[PDB]
Amino acid sequence: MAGWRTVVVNIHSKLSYKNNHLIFRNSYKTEMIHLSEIDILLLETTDIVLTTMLVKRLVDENILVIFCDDKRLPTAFLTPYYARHDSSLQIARQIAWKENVKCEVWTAIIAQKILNQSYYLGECSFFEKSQSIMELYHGLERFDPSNREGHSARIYFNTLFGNDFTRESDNDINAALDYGYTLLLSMFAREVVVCGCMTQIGLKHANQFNQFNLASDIMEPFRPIIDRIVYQNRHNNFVKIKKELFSIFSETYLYNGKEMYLSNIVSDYTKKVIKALNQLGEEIPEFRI
Amino acid sequence: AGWRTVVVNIHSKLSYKNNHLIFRNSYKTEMIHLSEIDILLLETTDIVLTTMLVKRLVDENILVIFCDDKRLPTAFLTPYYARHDSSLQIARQIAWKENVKCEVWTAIIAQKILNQSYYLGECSFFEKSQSIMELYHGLERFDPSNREGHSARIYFNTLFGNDFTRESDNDINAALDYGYTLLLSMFAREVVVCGCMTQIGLKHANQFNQFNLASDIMEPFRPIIDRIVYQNRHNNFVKIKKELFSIFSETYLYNGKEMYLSNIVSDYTKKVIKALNQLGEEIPEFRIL
Amino acid sequence: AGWRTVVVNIHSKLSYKNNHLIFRNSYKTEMIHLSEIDILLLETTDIVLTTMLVKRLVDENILVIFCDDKRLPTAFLTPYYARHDSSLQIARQIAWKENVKCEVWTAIIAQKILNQSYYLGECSFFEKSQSIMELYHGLERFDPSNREGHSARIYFNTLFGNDFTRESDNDINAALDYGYTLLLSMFAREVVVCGCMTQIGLKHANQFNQFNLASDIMEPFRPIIDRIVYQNRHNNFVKIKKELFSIFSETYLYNGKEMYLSNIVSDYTKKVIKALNQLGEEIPEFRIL
Amino acid sequence: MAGWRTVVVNIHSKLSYKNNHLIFRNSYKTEMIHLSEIDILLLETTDIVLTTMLVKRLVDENILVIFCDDKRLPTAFLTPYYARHDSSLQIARQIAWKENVKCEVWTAIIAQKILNQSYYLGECSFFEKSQSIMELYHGLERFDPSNREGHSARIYFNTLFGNDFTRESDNDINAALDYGYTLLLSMFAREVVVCGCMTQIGLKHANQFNQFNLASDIMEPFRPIIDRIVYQNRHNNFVKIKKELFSIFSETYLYNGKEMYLSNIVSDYTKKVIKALNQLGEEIPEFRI
Amino acid sequence: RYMRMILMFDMPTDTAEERKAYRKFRKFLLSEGFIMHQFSVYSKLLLNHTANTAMVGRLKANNPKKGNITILTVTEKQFARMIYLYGDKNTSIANSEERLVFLGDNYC
Amino acid sequence: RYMRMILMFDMPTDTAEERKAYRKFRKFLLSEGFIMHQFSVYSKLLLNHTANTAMVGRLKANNPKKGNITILTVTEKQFARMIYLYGDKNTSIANSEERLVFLGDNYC
DNA sequence: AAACACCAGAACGAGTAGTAAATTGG
DNA sequence: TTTACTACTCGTTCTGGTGTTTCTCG
DNA sequence: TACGAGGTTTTGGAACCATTCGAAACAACACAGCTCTAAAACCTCGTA
DNA sequence: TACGAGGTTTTAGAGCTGTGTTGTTTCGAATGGTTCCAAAACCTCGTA
Ligand SMILES: [Mg+2]
Ligand SMILES: [Mg+2]
Repeated sequence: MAGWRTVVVNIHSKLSYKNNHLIFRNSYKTEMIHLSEIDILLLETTDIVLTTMLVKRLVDENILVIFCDDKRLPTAFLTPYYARHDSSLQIARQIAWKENVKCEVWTAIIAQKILNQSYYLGECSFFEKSQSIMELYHGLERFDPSNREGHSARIYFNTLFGNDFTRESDNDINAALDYGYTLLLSMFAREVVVCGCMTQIGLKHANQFNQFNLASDIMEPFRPIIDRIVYQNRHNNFVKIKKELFSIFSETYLYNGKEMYLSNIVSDYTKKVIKALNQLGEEIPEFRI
Repeated sequence: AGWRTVVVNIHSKLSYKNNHLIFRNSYKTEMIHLSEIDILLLETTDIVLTTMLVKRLVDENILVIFCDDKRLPTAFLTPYYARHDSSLQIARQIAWKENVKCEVWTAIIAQKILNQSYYLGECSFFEKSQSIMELYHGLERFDPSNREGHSARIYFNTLFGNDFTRESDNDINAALDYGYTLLLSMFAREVVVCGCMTQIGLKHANQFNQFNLASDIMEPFRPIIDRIVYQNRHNNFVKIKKELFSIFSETYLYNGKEMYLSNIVSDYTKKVIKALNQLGEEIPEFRIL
Repeated sequence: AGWRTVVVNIHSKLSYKNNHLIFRNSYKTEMIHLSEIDILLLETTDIVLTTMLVKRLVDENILVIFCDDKRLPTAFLTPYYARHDSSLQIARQIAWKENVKCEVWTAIIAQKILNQSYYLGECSFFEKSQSIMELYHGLERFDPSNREGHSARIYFNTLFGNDFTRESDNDINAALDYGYTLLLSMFAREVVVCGCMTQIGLKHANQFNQFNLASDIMEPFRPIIDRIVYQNRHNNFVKIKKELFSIFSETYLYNGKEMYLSNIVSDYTKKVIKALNQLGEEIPEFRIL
Repeated sequence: MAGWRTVVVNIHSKLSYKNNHLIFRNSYKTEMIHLSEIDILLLETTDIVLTTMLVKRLVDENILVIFCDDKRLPTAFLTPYYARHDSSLQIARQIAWKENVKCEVWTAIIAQKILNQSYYLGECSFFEKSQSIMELYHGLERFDPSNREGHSARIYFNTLFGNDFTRESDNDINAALDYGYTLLLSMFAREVVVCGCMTQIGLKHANQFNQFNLASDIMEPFRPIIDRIVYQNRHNNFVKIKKELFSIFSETYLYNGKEMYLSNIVSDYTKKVIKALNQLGEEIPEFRI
Repeated sequence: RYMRMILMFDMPTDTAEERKAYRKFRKFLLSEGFIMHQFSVYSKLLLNHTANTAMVGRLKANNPKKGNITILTVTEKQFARMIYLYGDKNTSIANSEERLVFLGDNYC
Repeated sequence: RYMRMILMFDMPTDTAEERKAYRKFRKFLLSEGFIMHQFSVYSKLLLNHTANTAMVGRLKANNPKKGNITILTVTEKQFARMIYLYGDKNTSIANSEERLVFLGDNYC
């Protein structure tokens, strides 16, 4: 059937089938993966050339393949007519999520985000603003009716980029922030569709025109990662900040007491959040910068 | 989102360039504008695709149907994000009332039974048509008496002989199986384009084959395939498939209009979805007369 | 031998190139294909011609009408050799029987008188039309009683007042003079194209103004000019000439057909000549009705 | 009115009007001719540029202008609507030519032709053939019923160019003879239309498709002029014989006991022949080589 | 009614024979009364379908037998519906179908 | 019924801006689905008059504003009457209007 | 794998310019 | 005054080749 | 007091689409023809 | 004899022409609509 490995194709390559093996024929090096060890095949880049023979065999081995677009966002997935992957059942669970468990997990996630913002503000030696954000963290409630997240993200931005700063503006700092946030949103959406759950049903976000509500809800704690990189290179043009922003892929961060790459952190975080929402367990992930 | 149905049978490579489906066989190179293509059907298991073409195909809501080694459909791409306000449509679908769902399912199953009765009437088989019409009146909400099954049984026994059954492995039964998975693909694509989900359907209390809503809406349209399979009962499978491919080129009378099957499917799906989610529409009528 | 009537009013140079009438004014250069041109009319006495263009114009049987200083026609080119078997036609014309000539002249003068009577009838001047019709019956072979003159007298006195006469120098009389020398040119051209000669005509025993045959055949067609001059009796000479130029663009009912004046003239001339030379045709009928 | 000079324009020139003068503005030299001394203006070449002002004035002064085509053959002539040249009356006379006078003049002309052929044959030292042609000349009768002209012509041609020579052949001698005969025919047709008479009514020739019957009838005696030049350069290609044939324009011949250019001889001969046919006089011209 | 006839051609210019054929074909097209709509595109005004049949017969008689040459016949009403994104319409009488043509003062 | 749309353009190439305009216009024409009937002549297949109106609107929006560019819309029946003096008709499906298209075996 | 920019670099398409020639039955 | 021929010479047209870059809310 | 951090509906317009329908247009076919040139007869009757 | 000079009619297609006509296309105007997105409009309330 479907095994354990999730195979992500992010570079130019030709994928072919051979004697129950998937041939990852990348330009740099060629690899072969047995089709029984593959559970999800995620084709995130658009540089990939694949064969119909591979598609047929991956369907027969009950593997889920997910195609993403130029923006590295999930855009389609292959659905067999008869035999289905396990992740499909996840959709049913997403349709039945109790209000209280969503409340609790969203509150924990936004508490992590506020604590992360306070930690970074303290790191940039703005101890008074960090203490103010910490107090607003103590002001948190279920589903944040008092909008502590909004005032925290106002003190955060006015402290980092000056009181004249405003997200609606069209300066280079705002463009860099938007680009890094897009990077994180793409990562979290790709890891959400990998888990089989949808991005259009979120814990708190309910925007009609937003199709990544769950992705945003889960990526909220990770925004300070982008914010720190943007602030560290504030006095630069957008291209330099983008070149520095691409370092989040090849950097390491501390998660679960281990030094992990940020993509693995995002994947494991998403899986644990979905596990907590499924009511299988009540453990909520904790990411702190 | 076009008119051309494109069927590929030969070993080749499919690529993308300037909104075109670049088909480059070793003999010929042949370009098709993406706006024209409506269904792409890859029967041969030797076609070499590229991921950018897949992204661009799902961007234009082009149906892509992959096929097995025996040239039968095995999977098809459905996009994660086909409607801008997809989140709102999914949220409204989750809140579908059971009463409205039952009423609309009763209406569409009555449409199916009535179309079967009319086809038996025009088939010069007058007697069984009256029995199906009588069975239609006995049908009630959610069909407690399984009158839909009785109508299908008499329909099949009258068209293909009393010995014929749906579960038999005879050739014309494989023809109906091929036809129904060609209609189901278009209906699934249209219900996804409507922003809804195929998993949650009107009947079976969300017990999903992942195509519950599409298979429920398809019911009045199955006589279209049944007629083509019936009148070619003598021919072999390849000839029956060739004749089945004529649903993409034949005009049918729907709502006082002579529309092709793609437009009829689209408009019917949209009107059914609007009758369900908002309760602000009338149930459509498709007649095989 | 075409449809376009070309009128030149400005100082310019007319030349020939590749079957085209090269019109090169100091402002504009303008080319007309010789096949399209039917009548070429040079009113201005400043046009500079060339002999090659003259040869090519007479080759295509294009009417060329030169004009005096007062913009009135003064001469026109007629070709020596317009028909291949011109010698045979001239020899047959020389042998025209006096009986056939008298009969055909009686027929055409009856046509003229009848057209005058019909025009007075449609002009809401009912009484004089009956008198002309009565004068028509009194007409006999060669018109001994000069009934043609009496009909013309009542026609002119009824249309333009009793004081009006053909020999007067009033403006609308100059208008008729201009009109009749525009039909006479076309009829002379057509009788030359028929291989015949204009000098030897039906009446006056060959006492020729060099346009005897053309003026004889023109008789039924003079009401065409008389109508246009009559209904514009108020306007000045230039406006009446502008309206007269509409005979080249107006369709007239001839032999149950809506033909332009050029085709009617050609058909009438050819049929009259065939009724004369060979006695193997019927006299044509042109009706102003 | 119209004077005496006939002005022939055979070279490139621009003809303009100025203070009752025609301005022959040839490239080599410019001349001015008073409009009262001009009776006929013959524009034989197609290199001439003329003005509408000249056309108007030439019409007012009652001058006849005759346009010729590329082949230097009369193709058109300007006919005023009202005032006519004297030459027009000639047409009437041509229509009434008695049979006997035409018989006599044609017999004299063909006698001159036969005598000229005999004279040239004697000049080429073929005395026996010359005597045979002279005897056939004695065999002449009215309108040549015994076809002495044909037998004399065959003796002439078989003596000059060998017995194998035939007119229908496509050798260079035949082409040169045809070209020189065309030159003489053009000359005689131009001089016939100058006299006002038509070329389509001949003394003996009655060919329907021939439009220069009278021109041929008059040019018959002058054929030995072309024949002698062709025979003198028999052993040459066609271009050399044409270059030698162009010498007939700039050569001199004895006519009326004077050394005259051949164009003047042709003009005077044509005028005297038409005078003899008009029954004004009975003198017949005599041209002998 | 008045017909209009659009001829579009691509002709090779590699060989001297091909250039001769192109030159002769252009001479023939201009002599028969084709107005240059654009480069390599010509138009002819025909009075009726009889003229169209005669003209296509003449073209087949004078076919250069080189390159890609195509003909499209459209009604004058259809030709008048042509949309001009840029450039100026050719206003010469050769394009017009007016029977009575004035060069100079139109007396109006 | 199916419409066909012929675009004919002559564009200046003297200046670099003009070559920019030509290149961008050709890119746009190819992206919108115009088949090269001939050099400088393109054709597009439209399902109906609504598509024709939308396409002329798009062209006016993307008008290069250089040279002489004209459009003629003719019915598919009218386009099928085109006479080919020489050359070969383009047999690609893009030119044809068949709804059901087979690349390979047509099962017939 | 695809778009977007830049150039070359051959193929088409006309316009201009210089030269030579211009009556092929009766 | 035309035609017929021959270059030449610019404009017009498209294709191939060479880099450079490729996530800008929530 | 205002701004705007965190957000959510609401609402125009913009661009796109497929089928009808009623009157007007159009496309070959069918007519009456027309002109024009070459290729065949035919004549007479000498000279091979 | 036969050919063939001087000629004349006969045909025979070849190319050309304009208008009616009958059924069948064709053209926009109309009729329902469909997504998609960017600009508003609203909430809370904490720091300037
Ligand atoms: Mg071209
Ligand atoms: Mg062009």
